[PDB]
Amino acid sequence: MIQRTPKIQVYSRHPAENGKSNFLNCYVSGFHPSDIEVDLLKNGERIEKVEHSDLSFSKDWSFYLLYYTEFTPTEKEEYACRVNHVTLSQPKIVKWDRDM
Repeated sequence: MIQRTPKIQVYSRHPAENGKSNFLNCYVSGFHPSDIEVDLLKNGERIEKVEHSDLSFSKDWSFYLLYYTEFTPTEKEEYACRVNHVTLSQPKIVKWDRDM
């Protein structure tokens, strides 16, 4: 058996073909087992509609998840990603730095 804690990155991207659009991204990388729970948060509340959830693996024991959706952030709002995994005794919350 092997288990590996996910690395978690939270960042925003504008698709170059539609630059007014903005996407909040949680990239959860290098984890095993693949069982996982991932949410985007707005002011601490789960965002129910997340339009993209893309799972892959490299080696049979290394999984990657890109969890992302369109958003419209204001300077006062706080966004984050919350991850639950067997390796994480408490849910891990990684805040969006709004300059990322």
